[PDB]
Amino acid sequence: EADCGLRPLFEKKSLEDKTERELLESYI
Amino acid sequence: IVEGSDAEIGMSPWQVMLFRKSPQELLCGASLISDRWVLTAAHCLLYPPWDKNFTENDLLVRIGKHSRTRYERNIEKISMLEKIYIHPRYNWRENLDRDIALMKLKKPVAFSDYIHPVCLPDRETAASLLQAGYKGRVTGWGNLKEGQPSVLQVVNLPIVERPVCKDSTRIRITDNMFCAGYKPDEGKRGDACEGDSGGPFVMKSPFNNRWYQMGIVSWGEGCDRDGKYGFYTHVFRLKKWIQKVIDQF
Amino acid sequence: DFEEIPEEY
Ligand code: NA
Ligand code: NA
Repeated sequence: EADCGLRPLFEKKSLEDKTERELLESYI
Repeated sequence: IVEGSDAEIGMSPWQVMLFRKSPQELLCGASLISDRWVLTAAHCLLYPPWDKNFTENDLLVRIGKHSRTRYERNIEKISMLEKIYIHPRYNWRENLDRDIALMKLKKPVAFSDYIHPVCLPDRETAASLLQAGYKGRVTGWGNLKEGQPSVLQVVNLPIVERPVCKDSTRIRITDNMFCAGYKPDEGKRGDACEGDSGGPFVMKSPFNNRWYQMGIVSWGEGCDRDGKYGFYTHVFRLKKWIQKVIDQF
Repeated sequence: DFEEIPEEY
């Protein structure tokens, strides 16, 4: 899907959810 | 989900609830991968040891949901199934190898703030992201312990090294599975539990900032036990089969 | 436990 994985209420608005940065920080 | 938290609104817009028509009840989790295709665990649909064998007309998929029990007027959408596709080499007899199924909806669902598909991994994203210590996210309306939640639950869990996964169980582990969760001395807790089966394990690619579904909640011995880990279907490893079905159907 | 779903489904 062209637009897959981009959430309307988060990525599409450049808003982060409260714990996604825990994931990014583990991608070392 | 055990030792998770309440999801934010729209945090998992690909989450699907598999719903038993009669008696009405949660059956399993699932995920939206396009406007007409839903991904789940084969064992949610077919598990002869427990006399489980559902056909299309037995079920509904509910998309866009947050509350577990409530009918979410003007938000959720409820879809009937056109056809179920179970992996031909799904091993229900032994270890649930290739625990994966697709469901084709009768009609496309309209996307909204609350309804949106997840991506499936390419080889390169899978290679980069499926590494020990890297965390994914599991979501579901299943048990809070080995009551039931008012709303969708979320937990972030690290992928575990294959020898740790194998040494945690007497079950034969395959290349079509991976395991995730904290080790006894990592401090933190968390796991999938009954009802969460078939839901997604997702990761946010740091290369393109899109969410990818890397796993399907498949099996675990108990829920959140020390020294045990949850097992997930490795979606990339079964992608040829998924593609073939979507291509041929 | 589950709320009533519209008869049409
Ligand atoms: Na073992
Ligand atoms: Na554990």
